[PDB]
Parts: sequence; C-alpha cells; structure tokens
Amino acid sequence: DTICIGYHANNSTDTVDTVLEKNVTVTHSVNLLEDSHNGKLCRLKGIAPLQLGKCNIAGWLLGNPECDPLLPVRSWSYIVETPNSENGICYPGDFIDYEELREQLSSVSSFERFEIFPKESSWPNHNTNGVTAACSHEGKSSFYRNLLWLTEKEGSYPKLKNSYVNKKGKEVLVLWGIHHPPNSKEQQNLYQNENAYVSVVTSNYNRRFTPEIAERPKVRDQAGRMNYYWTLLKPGDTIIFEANGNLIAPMYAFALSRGFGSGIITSNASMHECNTKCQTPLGAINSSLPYQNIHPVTIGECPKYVRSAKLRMVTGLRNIP
Amino acid sequence: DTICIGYHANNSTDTVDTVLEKNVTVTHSVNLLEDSHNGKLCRLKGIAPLQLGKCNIAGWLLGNPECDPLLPVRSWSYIVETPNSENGICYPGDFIDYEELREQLSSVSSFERFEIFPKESSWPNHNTNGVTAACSHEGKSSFYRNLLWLTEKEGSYPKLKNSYVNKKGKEVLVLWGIHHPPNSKEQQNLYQNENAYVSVVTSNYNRRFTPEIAERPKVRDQAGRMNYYWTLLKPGDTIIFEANGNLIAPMYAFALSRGFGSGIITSNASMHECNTKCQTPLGAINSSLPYQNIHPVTIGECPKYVRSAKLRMVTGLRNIP
Amino acid sequence: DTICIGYHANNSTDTVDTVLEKNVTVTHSVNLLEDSHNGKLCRLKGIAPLQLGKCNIAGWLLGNPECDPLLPVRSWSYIVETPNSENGICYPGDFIDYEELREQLSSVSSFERFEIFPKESSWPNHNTNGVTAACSHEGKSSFYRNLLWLTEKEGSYPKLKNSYVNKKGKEVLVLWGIHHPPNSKEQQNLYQNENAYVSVVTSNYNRRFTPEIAERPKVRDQAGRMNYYWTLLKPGDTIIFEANGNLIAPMYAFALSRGFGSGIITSNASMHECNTKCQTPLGAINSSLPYQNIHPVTIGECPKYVRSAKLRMVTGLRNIP
Amino acid sequence: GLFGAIAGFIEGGWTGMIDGWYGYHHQNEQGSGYAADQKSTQNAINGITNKVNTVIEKMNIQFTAVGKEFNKLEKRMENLNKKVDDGFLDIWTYNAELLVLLENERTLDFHDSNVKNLYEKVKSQLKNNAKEIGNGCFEFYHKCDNECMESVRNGTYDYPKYSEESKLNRE
Amino acid sequence: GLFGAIAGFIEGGWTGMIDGWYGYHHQNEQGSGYAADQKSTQNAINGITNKVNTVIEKMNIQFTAVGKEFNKLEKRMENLNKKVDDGFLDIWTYNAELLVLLENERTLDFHDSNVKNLYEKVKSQLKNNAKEIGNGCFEFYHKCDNECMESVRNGTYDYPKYSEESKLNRE
Amino acid sequence: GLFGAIAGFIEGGWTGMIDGWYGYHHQNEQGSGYAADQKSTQNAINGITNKVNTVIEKMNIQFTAVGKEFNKLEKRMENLNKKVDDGFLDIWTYNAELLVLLENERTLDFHDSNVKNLYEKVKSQLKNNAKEIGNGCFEFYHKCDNECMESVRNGTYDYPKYSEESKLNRE
Ligand SMILES: *[C@@H]1O[C@H](CO)[C@@H](O[C@@H]2O[C@H](CO)[C@@H](O[C@@H]3O[C@H](CO)[C@@H](O)[C@H](O)[C@@H]3O)[C@H](O)[C@H]2NC(C)=O)[C@H](O)[C@H]1NC(C)=O
Ligand SMILES: *[C@@H]1O[C@H](CO)[C@@H](O[C@@H]2O[C@H](CO)[C@@H](O[C@@H]3O[C@H](CO)[C@@H](O)[C@H](O)[C@@H]3O)[C@H](O)[C@H]2NC(C)=O)[C@H](O)[C@H]1NC(C)=O
Ligand SMILES: *[C@@H]1O[C@H](CO)[C@@H](O[C@@H]2O[C@H](CO)[C@@H](O[C@@H]3O[C@H](CO)[C@@H](O)[C@H](O)[C@@H]3O)[C@H](O)[C@H]2NC(C)=O)[C@H](O)[C@H]1NC(C)=O
Ligand SMILES: CN(C)[C@H]1CCN([S@@](=O)(F)=Nc2ccc(C(=O)N3CCO[C@@H](c4ccccc4)C3)c(Cl)c2)C1
Ligand SMILES: CN(C)[C@H]1CCN([S@@](=O)(F)=Nc2ccc(C(=O)N3CCO[C@@H](c4ccccc4)C3)c(Cl)c2)C1
Ligand SMILES: CN(C)[C@H]1CCN([S@@](=O)(F)=Nc2ccc(C(=O)N3CCO[C@@H](c4ccccc4)C3)c(Cl)c2)C1
Ligand SMILES: *[C@@H]1O[C@H](CO)[C@@H](O)[C@H](O)[C@H]1NC(C)=O
Ligand SMILES: *[C@@H]1O[C@H](CO)[C@@H](O)[C@H](O)[C@H]1NC(C)=O
Ligand SMILES: *[C@@H]1O[C@H](CO)[C@@H](O)[C@H](O)[C@H]1NC(C)=O
Repeated sequence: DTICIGYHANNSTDTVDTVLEKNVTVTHSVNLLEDSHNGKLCRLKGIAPLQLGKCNIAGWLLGNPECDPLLPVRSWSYIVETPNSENGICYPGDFIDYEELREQLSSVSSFERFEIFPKESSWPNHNTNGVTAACSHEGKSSFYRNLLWLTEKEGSYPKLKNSYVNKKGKEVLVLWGIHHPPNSKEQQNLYQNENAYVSVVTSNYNRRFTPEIAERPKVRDQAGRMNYYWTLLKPGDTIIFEANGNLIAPMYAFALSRGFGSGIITSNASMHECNTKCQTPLGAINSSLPYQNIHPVTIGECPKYVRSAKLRMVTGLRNIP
Repeated sequence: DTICIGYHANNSTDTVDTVLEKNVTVTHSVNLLEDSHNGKLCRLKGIAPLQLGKCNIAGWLLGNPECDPLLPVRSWSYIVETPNSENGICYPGDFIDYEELREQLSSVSSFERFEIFPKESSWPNHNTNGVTAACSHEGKSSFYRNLLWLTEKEGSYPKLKNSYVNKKGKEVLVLWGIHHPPNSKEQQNLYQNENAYVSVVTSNYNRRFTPEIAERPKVRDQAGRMNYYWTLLKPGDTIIFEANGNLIAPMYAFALSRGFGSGIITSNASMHECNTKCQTPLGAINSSLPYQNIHPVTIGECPKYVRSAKLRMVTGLRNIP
Repeated sequence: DTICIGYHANNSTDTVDTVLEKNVTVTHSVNLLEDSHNGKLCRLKGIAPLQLGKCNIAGWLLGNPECDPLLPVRSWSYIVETPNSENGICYPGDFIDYEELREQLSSVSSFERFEIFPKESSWPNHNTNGVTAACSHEGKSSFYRNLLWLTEKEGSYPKLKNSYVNKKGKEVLVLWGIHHPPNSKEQQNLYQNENAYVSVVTSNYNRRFTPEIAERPKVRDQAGRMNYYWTLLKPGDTIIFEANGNLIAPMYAFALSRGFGSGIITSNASMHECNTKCQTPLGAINSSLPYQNIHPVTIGECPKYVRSAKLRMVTGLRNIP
Repeated sequence: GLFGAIAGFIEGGWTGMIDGWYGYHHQNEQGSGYAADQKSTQNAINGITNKVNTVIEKMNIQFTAVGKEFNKLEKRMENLNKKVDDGFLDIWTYNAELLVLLENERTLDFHDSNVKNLYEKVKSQLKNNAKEIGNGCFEFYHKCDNECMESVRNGTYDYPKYSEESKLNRE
Repeated sequence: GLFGAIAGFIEGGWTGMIDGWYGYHHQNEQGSGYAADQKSTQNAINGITNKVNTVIEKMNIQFTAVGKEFNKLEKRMENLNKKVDDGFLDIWTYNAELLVLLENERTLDFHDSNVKNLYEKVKSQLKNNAKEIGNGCFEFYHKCDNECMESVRNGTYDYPKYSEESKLNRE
Repeated sequence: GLFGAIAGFIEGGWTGMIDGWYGYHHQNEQGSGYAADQKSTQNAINGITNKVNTVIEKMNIQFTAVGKEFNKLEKRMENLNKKVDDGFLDIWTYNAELLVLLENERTLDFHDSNVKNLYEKVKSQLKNNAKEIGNGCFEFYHKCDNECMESVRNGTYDYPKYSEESKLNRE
C-alpha cells in the first residue's frame, strides 16, 4: 500500500518570466496588459464628442466658412480634430495666445453661440460687407461667420463705440481681429484714417492695438495680415470696443460651461453608436486591467499606459506533465 | 521528560497588511506614517515667520494703507498669507509679472524698507498729495504708503528726472506705477500733457511707458487704471526715472537679503510661542517618521507626503495566543 | 568512511549590503555603478564637437571680433562653452528670446555661414563703416562680423528696403539689431530722422521696432543700447527689412541642419584624439554599466545618473573561510 | 525551486488531479485515485487572489491625460513637457515590469513551499510505520484501507494503531 | 507561513515567554519553565532593526516644497506644474505602500524560518534519544535534568551519554 | 540564512573547492578530495547571470539630457525644471539602491537553499546506511569506495546493496 504527494499539471502553454528564469510554462496565469481596442470613436460615459470635421480649433472658433455650421448649442465629453485639418485661419496673421485658448477649451463641456453684436443693428455708420478671396466659400469670396470686416461708409469711418454686458451667467468668449494693410493707400481707402487705433477693455482686460503698415510676402495671395485676439468675459462684466479703423469686429460670441475630464485629441477614426469609459485616438478600451499599451493619450477612466509588450502574472504552478 | 520549541505571543492587537494576507495581528509593529500636528504656526529653526495679516503680497509691497505698518527691518523663515486677504491692490489695474515677484520673494529672508526718493526733497516742482477713494483709510481717501501720485503744480508738469544709486550692498526692489485716465480731459488736468511718457532705465532694465486713454468699466468705482511694475536693482547700479506725466513715483524701496528653505503659504492658523523643524499650513510636525499624510505643502525638514491612510511595518511575529 | 556537503570560499574581500545586514563579505560580486571617466573631451560617435573657445553662444552668433573666426561650414555632435566666456555681447542691450535660441541650437548639427546682404552691394546710399570701442579688436574699435551698423551718408538716411529669398533648402537663421541712442542729438546725427522705425517681415514673422531715447547708466562705457533679435527663415520664404534709421543690418546668416542627440555643455576640459559613446562635462565614459555617479549632464548613450556612492550586487555566496 | 519539491524530489505534476493544486494519490487493495487537499488549495487560492488584487488596487485609474500645444517660441517649455511625460512613462514601465517579475518568482516559491509543507505533514504522521520510497511517495508497512488513507489526508492518522504490525513487517 | 512552523506544526504562541521571540519550554522532575533563546532573538532583533532603519534612511528628508502662482494666461504652465506634483505623489505613494507590503511578508517569513531552524537544531541534537510527539515537542527516552536541558538549549547535548538508557526505554 | 545551511549547521566554506559553488568532500581508504556538484553550480550560475542581466536590461540607456537656460523673469519655470530634475533623480536613486538591497538578500537566500537541497538529496539517499555526524557530514556504516561515492554524488546510490552490512555495523 502506498500514498504519494503531488501537484497539479495540465495542458496549459502559458509562459511567464521571473528574475531567475524566463519562458516558464505555468498551469494558470493572469494577463495584466490590455492590448485590444475597438478602433472606433465612442460616446464617453453617455456623452458624444464634439467633432470639428474639416476645421481645427482656430477655424471653428473664428467661423471659417468652409466647414459645416454647427448647432447653436453643443455639449460634449471630448473634442476631436482630424489630422489633416486644412480649414483653419484663412486670412494670414497671428492668433495671439492660441495655445492658451486651446488649453481653456480642454475644460469646457458646452458652448452657446449667440449674436453679441447684431449685424444690422450695431454699426449703422460703417460698411460691414467686406469679404476676401482668402476665406472663400463655394468658389466665391467670403469671410468668417463670427466676425465682421468693418470698412468706411460714404467716404467716412466714424469713431465707433460699442459694448456688451454679460448676462449669461457663464463666461463669454469674445474673439476679434485687427487688420494690417500692406500700404498706406489701402489703409486710407478702407478706414480713411492713417493714425487709427483699436481699444478693447473689460474689468480685467485692457489692450490697445495700432496698425503696422509694410509690404509683406504673399501668404494665401494676401500681403496684408490679420491678428486675432480673444478674452474671457466674466459673468456680469462689460466689454467695450472703441476704434476708428482696422477693427474686425465680433458678431458671434460663445457662452462657455466648465466641466471635468475632457480634452482635445487628434484622430482619423469614425464615430460609432457605442459607449465607453475609456477612449484613445486609436479606439475605445473596455477593460478592468491595470495597464495598457495601446496609446499614451487617454480620456476617461483608463488603464495606465506602459511601453511593455507583455505583463503576465503567474497564479498557478510550474507546469510539468 | 519533555522539551518544546515555541514562539512569543502577547495581548497586542496591532494589525499589518501583506501581499498575501490582510488584517494580520502581530506581536510588535512600527508606525511609519505621521498623522499628527499641533495646529499652530510656530517658529522654524528658531526664526519666526512674516505674517502679512490683512494684506496679501501685493498689498504689503505697494503699502496698502488698510494694513498695519510693519517694522522697517524684518527677518523671517517663511511668509504667511491669510486665505481671505481683502487688502491687496486698491486702485484697479495690472500688476505686471506679479507671480514672478512672488517667486523672487520665496527666497528672500529679510527686507529693509528705506526712503528711495524722499517725499519733501525729490519733486519740488510737482504736486505729491494725490489721493483716491479706492485706497481709503479710516473712511478718508488715501494712497499707497510706498508710492507717490505726482500731478501738475501751478498748472504745469515739468519733465522730471531723478535717479538712485544702490549703495546698500544688497538687491533693491523698486516698485512704481503708471496711471491711465479714462478721458483726455482728466489727462490734461492731472499732467498737462497729452503725449506724455515715462522712462525707467537701469544697467539691465530698459522700458518706456505711454498712457492709453479710453472709457472703461468701473472697478472699485474707478474708470481709470494703474499698472504696477517692479525691478531688482543690482548692488552698485543706478536706476533713472524720467517722465512728463502719469508716473506713480516710488518713495520707499526694499533692500533684500537672500536665504534658503523659505516659501509662501496660506493658512488661517495662529502664531504661537513654539519652535518646530517642520511647518505645514495646518500646523507643525514634530516627528522622525519618513512619511506624513497631513499636507503636501511643507517648510523645513519634513517627512514625505503620501496619500496613504496607514503605513505600518511589522517587527514581531504573527500573534497567536 | 565519510562524505560531506559544503560550499565555496575564497580570499575575496568584496562586501555587499542587504536589507537585513551590512558589510557582508561575499565570494563573488558585480559592480553596477560607473565612477571612472577619462577627463577629456572626445569625439562622440565619430563626430567632433563645436568648441566656441572664448565666445559664448551670443558672441559666436553675432560675430564678436575677439574670438577666432570659424570655418564657413561646421558639423558637430555637441557644443562646448567655457565656464569663463568673457566674449559675448559687447555693445550693451537685450538679446530677445536668447534662451529660446539656445534651445533651437541644441538640435542643430551643422551650419553654413553665408553673406545674406553683401557689404559693398546692398546699401549704396548708407554708411556701413560704423564701429564702437565696446567691440574692440587688437586695441582698435570694431564691430560684429555678422552685422553692419548703418548710418547716414552725405547728411541723409534714405528709407532702405532689402529682401532675401531662402534658396538654401534649410532653415536660415537671421540676426539683426536695433540701436537706441541716449539723446536726440545723437539720433539726428546718426540717422537724420527722429521718428524712425524698423520693420522686419516674413511669412510667419511680423515685428516693428521704434527707438526709445533716454539717458542711461554706462555699461561698457556706453549710455546707448542695442537690442538683438532673430528669426528662423523657412525654406523658400522671403524676409524683408525696411527702416529709416537705427537698424543694425544683417550681413551674414546661418543655414542650419537639424540633428538628434546633441546639446550644449559647459566644460573646461580639453579636446583629445579620442572617441566615445558617452560624454560628460568632466570627461568621457566607456562603460556598459547601468548606473553612473560622475555627472548628471550626459550626451550620447550613457548610464543613468544616481546619487549613490556604491551599487554592488552579490553573485556568489557569503564568504566564510 | 527554493524549497526543492516542485521539479525537485517530486519530478513532475499530475494531469489526473484536476480538483486542486496539491493533493494525494493512493494505492491499496480497494483501488487507486487522486484526492486534492482542499485546505491547502483553498488557502493558496485566497492568497494568490489577494496578490493579484493588491497589484491592481495599487495602480490608480488613469484619468484624462492629453497633450499640449506650444508655439515656435516655446521650445524649452515643450521639451520640459516632453521630459516630464517621458520620465513618468520610464518609471511606470520600470515599476510594472519589475513588480510582475518579483511577484512571479515569489508565487512559484509559494507553491513550492506548500507542496513541501504538505509532504512533511504526512511524513511526520507516518513516522516509521512507512518508508520513503522517493518521488514523494510512502510505502506502508501495514495494510492501509480507504479509512486509513483518509486519516492521513485530514491529519488524524492513528500511529499506535498500526505500530505492532508495521514493526513486524519492518523486521 | 513559507517554512510551516508558525501557525503550522506549531499551532500557537506562548504568552508565558516574555523575554524573547523564540525559546524553549521544558518539563522534568525538577519543574517547568520558559527559556528564551537569546542568540536567535538578539540576531533577529539586529536584522529587523536593520530593516526599519534602511526603510527610513532610503527616504530622504523632504525640504521646503510650496506651490506656485500663475496668471490667467499661464494655464498650460499651471497644468504642467500640477501634472508634475500629482505624478510624483502617485509614485511615492506607490513606492511606500508596496515597500511596506513586500517587507511585511518577508518579515513574517523571516520569523517563520528562525523557529523552523531552531526546531531542526534541537531535533538534530536529540536524534533517536527522544521522539517527536508533535506540536514542536520532544519526549525524552531518558531522564533529562536541568543541566541536561541546558545542554540542548546551548547546543552541547551529549548524545552518547544517554544512548544506552534511551535505547532500553525505546525498546 | 533563511534555510539554515550557510553559516548555520554548515559552519564554514571550503577554500579547497575551487571548481564550483557547492560540492562534496569524501574520505575513504582510497584517499580524500573535493568534488563540485556541476549540476547545481551550473544551474545557479544560469539563474544568477539571468538576474544581473535583468537588472541591466530593465534600466534603459540614458540618451542626451542637458540643462536649460532661463532669464531673470522666468524663475518659476526655472524652479519647475529643477523640481522635475531633482524629483526624477530622487526616484531613480531610490529604485536603484533598493533593488540591489532586495536582490542581494534573495541571492544569499538562493545559495542557502541550494546547499540545503543538496544536503537533503544525499540524506534521503543514504537513509539509515549512514549517520548524521553534524557539520553537514555523513559517516557510512559500510565501506564506500570511489565508485560508491560517485553514486551518491550523481544520485544513483544503491541502498539495498549495503543494507545488510550497514545494519550489522549499526548493531
Ligand atoms: C519559450 O517557452 C515555450 C514553452 O515551452 C517553448 O516552446 C516550445 O519550444 C519547442 C522547441 O522550440 C517547440 O518545438 C518542439 O521541438 C521538438 C524538437 O524537434 C519537436 O520534436 C517537438 O515536436 C516540438 O515541436 C515546442 O513546440 C514549443 N511549444 C509551444 C510553442 O507550445 C519555447 O521554446 C521557449 N523559448 C522561446 C525562445 O520561445
Ligand atoms: C481585522 O483584524 C482584526 C484583528 O483581529 C479583527 O478584529 C476582531 O474582529 C472580531 C469579529 O468582527 C471582533 O469581535 C469578536 O466577535 C465574536 C463573535 O461574536 C465575539 O463573540 C467576540 O467577543 C469578539 O467581539 C473582535 O473584537 C475584533 N478584535 C479587535 C477589534 O481587537 C477584524 O475582524 C479584522 N477585519 C476587519 C474588517 O477589521
Ligand atoms: C566591513 O566589512 C569588512 C569586511 O570584513 C570589515 O573589515 C575588517 O575589519 C577588521 C576590524 O576592523 C579589520 O582588522 C582586523 O582586526 C583584528 C583585531 O585587532 C586584527 O587583529 C586583524 O589583524 C585585522 O587587522 C580587518 O582587517 C578588515 N578586513 C578587511 C578590511 O579586509 C569591516 O570591519 C566592516 N565594517 C566597516 C565599518 O567597514
Ligand atoms: C482584473 N482581473 C483579471 C482580475 C481581478 C482579480 N482576479 S483574480 O485574482 F481572481 N485572478 C485569478 C485568476 C486565476 C486564478 C487561478 O489560478 N485559479 C482560479 C482558482 O482555481 C485554480 C485551480 C483550478 C484548477 C485546479 C486547481 C486550482 C485556478 C486565481 Cl487564484 C486568481 C482576476
Ligand atoms: C523612527 N522610529 C520609529 C524607528 C527608528 C528605528 N527604530 S527600530 O528599528 F528600533 N524599531 C523597532 C521597534 C520595535 C522592535 C521590536 O519588535 N522589539 C524591540 C526589541 O525587543 C523585541 C521583543 C520584545 C519582547 C519580547 C521579545 C522581543 C520587540 C524592533 Cl526589533 C525595532 C524605530
Ligand atoms: C555589465 N556586466 C558587468 C555584466 C553583464 C552580465 N554579466 S554577468 O551576469 F555574467 N555577471 C556575473 C559575474 C560573476 C558571476 C559569478 O559569480 N561567477 C561566474 C561564474 O563562475 C562562478 C564561480 C567561480 C568559481 C567557483 C565557483 C563559481 C563565479 C556571475 Cl554568475 C555573473 C556581467
Ligand atoms: C478524518 O478522517 C477519518 C476517517 O479515517 C474520520 O473518522 C475523521 O472524522 C476525519 N476527521 C476530520 C476532522 O475530518
Ligand atoms: C552549555 O550548558 C552546559 C550545561 O549542561 C554547560 O556545562 C556548558 O558550559 C554550556 N556551554 C556554553 C557554550 O554555554
Ligand atoms: C553515476 O555514477 C556511477 C558510478 O558509481 C555510474 O556507474 C553511473 O553510470 C553514473 N550515472 C550517471 C547518470 O552519471
């Protein structure tokens, strides 16, 4: 009569690594590294993203006419830019503090596009019909949908002065532009004054702009330049615009709501009727594993990104059948 | 006759966690996580802090009249701001590079407040008595204690020019302001010149200031603005002020000494007659433990902050009585 | 008859540390910490560094005449500055975005110094012979080798206008300066216009400069100032200079090639005929060890810097002879 | 292994024992079969499940973390942001790979220990009533029926009950 | 545990042994008592005190570390400062909790090893002059007075001195 | 150590055994000599070489990493760059010193285990044909020539071949 002590074995071919030995075949093991995604853009915690399509952030905010107009009010969980966004700024110039504005938008969860200065009520003594071939639409010259190119009316450019009081209960993002003609002949033609200035003031913003006229290399067939500026108008505060030339006046502003966990990503994936807790630019992740090796950019509740190819913990024994 | 092998047990109820098992009762253990503080602001290594009281950094440096005046010379180990510092800048405007100045003060251990431009000797042809209701004191209009509002005298504002040579052997912090009236009528009344300018130059500083006049929303019942500027005057260097208007001249400057291990914290705790090697905004820590979970902001020789609730290392055995 | 079980011992005096015990003498061990260097500046992966000698980055780029002129084309693996670089900017002023330019040069592997505006062809109606005692050479007044001080010719300073088209296929670094005289008498003498301006424009750069005249403390015996500016001219782009005074025109520019793994270091070591894969400011490292404690600044494929004095792993047994 | 049982004096595992990690094989006149030791297997399962959960719990969830944009005059700040992102990725990859390697080594040693301890428990019970025939097997010096085998498996082996018979056959 | 002594074949600890972590209990005609093994206890104390000091020494003192302020146009820099502070806090919290868990497991296994080694030292001395009665106890086959007990405790047990008497009673 | 062999019941090492980490010393009528156990030594060498390579492979190569320059109005950014550089240096110094300490402890315990397992392999072979005389030595109850010694060293000791002679001398 005999009795023996032994241990389990099976047909498992799973391998793990140790400090002393590699390629150890084990009876049971657990994978800790998520490497699978669905390859689609999904809703995040029940909220769909804001897809800018052909526009980048700059094109959407200024209202580039080559992009499909969005609904007046949108709420989202993250913002998607396409890698080949051809539609951005169409009239050449500098977007001042553009990257800071992008960082601000990373914590915004909703916007309302509203008319801050109505087109046919705010500038009775100025021409508002200015368009350019740089911002074309359907083969015709056009302009930004959210801005208005003010020029002289009947040979005169009266000193304008307009203000808006923020009664939305949320921050209001106001954008405007300053035009710099390439020569003094055009400056007098458009604005009738050579020593023109633009003033924009709020309770915490105070800046004065002056045109700087010179011949410049052609960018998008324009020797002129347009500089773009923005500010966040606090609830209950007033913004005042004063100018006697070169002002690219605001027409539409954005009332912004603040949220958590949002961000901006670049992806060529397509939106699908799916829901996820974790979204990467390559696709969505459905996993409870602690690590992933899919992409370092993540939105939502996600596993930690690591460079590893394999992370397997043995639970069973060395397998010796 | 028998002999037995055994191990210690006692009445200890201390528990520790392991990777394989939790709530293991052990005979002896050592706590590594400091979770106790005295709830008071103490002297740090024998040096008391600088408490700004009702002022913040901006209010103290400009000399807001609503705060209790400090002694001419102070030496400290850290700076305390109250969470509800109502007294800061009283005349609305921009404090240029304010956050950089705060970072500079984080390594300062002493100041000497001295008269850089004496009030009754430096500006014989200008009025120096300007006060505002924004910087009130005891219900009366007043002004910053360290600055002087220069205005016209007898209908004239002569082009001023004053300089100071740093003979203190330490860096001298000089602060000044630029006033921007809301309309040209006030600009001519106060300073008699419309195209006024202010120039401030040292060996390594060179800036020119020009007023920018426009109507602005009322902040603290003032449509005007005052912009505040500063520079560190190196030992042996000269600073020259030149202006024909709008200059808020310096009157008191600060000779600064550099130190190590200091910083600025916000706390509502009260100063006590105690000494510590480690100070947090919630209180002082007296401990040799390697970790603490009291506050991430620390001054002095402190344990490392972690998010953990418990960090206990077993020294004895599993307790099985 | 007997048989015994035993283990190896030898004369080794190597010691290692464990968590439970220190100064454990072991039969065999492996050092993991590299602490040896050759004390020389070597070629890195077969490419010699660019040594600036008496110049710093600013002096070399502007062409300070007190440094030995370099060959027209150089290719390097890293840049060496001496700790006591006395030759930098010689005419006092501000080098705008100097630190950003240094960061750009950290990824540059080659330059070609070429004449962007030939001295005897570009400015026929201006004097180009201006020199200063601040930028002396061999005891005589001189000026930057890469720049040209334009002044009035025959009592007149015509409005200049010159451009360059980048046909090098690489980025072209253009540097220029703006002079600020200490009084209006000198401004009229040198440039004949009081309301002078300088304009520099490319497809993505657009800046206007205006002199700011005031008396200033003497720096290097000069009460005037010169501000230095730069931009990277993209391949195929044009830069236009327009001025009626105060322009310190460019004469030589740099066509730059981009590389990987380069950087700028400060070292007083001497160049030697040696090759290395790892270079520190103290010397070169020839090692396959994972850690080093020689210097935190490294160029090339280097071990990881740690503060430790000893990192020895035991491979053998406890040594008990 | 560290304790010398698995791949040591017990050369190989049992594919025929599917109900547990450690157990017994017996052979007497009533037949043969495999019987897993439920106490040790369940205790090991609880410990191992503890270890995997601890590794997962120690890694917090990664909340939203996206990149930033910088203009052409912010190269230093851009490189500082890259240095921070690369440095954190270096450490977490380092921590994750090493933790798995270290715990994998301990897990295999843990299983080795359980087999050895189980072997010593039987050996300390049988004493001289059986003999060590190697490969982790004991040959009884007396008849051991299914009830006798069950007494060994659950730790209630009656050594005096068989001492006389074992001594006779031990001769 | 890994070595099977604590909570294993030695079921429970001794509240009556207050002078050490490991020791002996004896019973003969002269009486009974507990005696701690000073050599093993002191060696363990030195090792454990080493371990705690190493953990504390490996953590440098945290010198002054306060926050920074940023204006409304420095959000990217503010978020970079937050990412650095949060990331370092994540790693140090991770390192601290795991180090304690890992060392706690080793410390309990260290104590288990000392008990087992102490048990094997006595067993290798007594040989067949005594019998293993379980629970870590040995019953002598000969009279063992206080001097005889002391010889076992300090490793100088005279096996030949009692071989004849033990063999007779071992029968 | 954890397994009690090195610096335990085997007091000291052998300077006369230069061909391996673990081995045997024998003494019979044909002479004496040291013989290293090539199987265990080579297996340990492979494991240890594995461990050192894993430590080196886990540390990536440090590519170019130089400082940055900041002007007098970028103190916050300069201090943020210093905080990042100091913080990473703190962690890597921490990780490196602790990894060596932890692996050094395991390496010594690994060698202790190999000696103990090697000792138990011989003890399980000889059974009662020899006696444990301490210090890790066995005294045979029968004549054991060089061929007999080789059988013990390579695990093919013929116990029945010498049982009768051993029992006679065991008396
Ligand atoms: C990593 O660990 C795995 C787990 O065992 C190893 O896989 C096995 O490797 C052998 C040899 O390469 C494979 O082939 C076998 O070779 C013999 C020799 O001719 C042949 O007759 C057998 O029929 C068999 O094909 C074996 O299939 C394979 N087992 C698997 C993949 O499940 C592997 O070698 C280890 N090393 C590496 C570097 O992957
Ligand atoms: C964590 O470890 C501790 C250490 O043992 C555990 O504490 C003990 O838990 C028991 C059960 O909850 C407590 O109550 C006891 O229950 C019996 C059942 O009725 C009762 O008759 C006894 O009189 C006793 O009250 C016991 O007092 C408690 N010991 C302490 C606190 O020192 C604890 O359960 C473990 N688990 C958790 C989740 O904390
Ligand atoms: C660290 O570990 C080393 C390795 O053993 C220790 O080194 C040894 O220490 C002893 C005592 O300090 C040295 O001197 C010896 O002392 C006796 C007493 O008089 C003397 O008679 C001997 O002739 C011998 O000189 C011994 O030489 C030294 N061995 C070396 C350096 O190889 C050391 O003590 C440990 N501790 C420290 C803090 O370093
Ligand atoms: C996020 N996920 C992935 C995590 C969340 C935490 N868990 S969990 O900790 F439960 N993982 C495992 C996974 C596998 C095992 C394991 O080896 N066996 C389960 C119990 O019967 C064992 C057995 C089977 C047949 C014969 C003998 C024994 C096999 C264990 Cl013990 C734990 C998974
Ligand atoms: C910053 N502080 C907190 C640190 C600084 C470093 N030390 S220290 O390393 F010494 N800590 C300890 C704390 C406790 C112990 C321990 O279990 N006992 C002390 C020695 O008799 C043990 C005993 C008592 C009765 C019966 C049997 C044994 C109990 C040990 Cl061994 C070390 C503390
Ligand atoms: C970047 N360098 C530094 C690395 C790259 C990886 N290696 S490596 O892993 F191979 N290092 C070592 C270094 C030393 C050893 C070792 O103790 N002995 C080598 C084998 O005979 C052992 C022996 C000698 C005489 C008697 C008995 C046994 C001694 C080992 Cl096992 C590994 C070094
Ligand atoms: C152990 O098994 C025996 C069968 O021989 C049985 O009589 C006894 O009750 C069992 N004890 C336990 C605790 O299961
Ligand atoms: C051990 O104890 C015995 C008492 O039986 C005593 O004679 C002997 O000297 C002791 N040896 C040591 C080393 O303490
Ligand atoms: C072991 O050694 C013996 C010598 O006694 C020899 O006959 C036998 O072949 C050896 N076996 C192996 C596997 O080396």
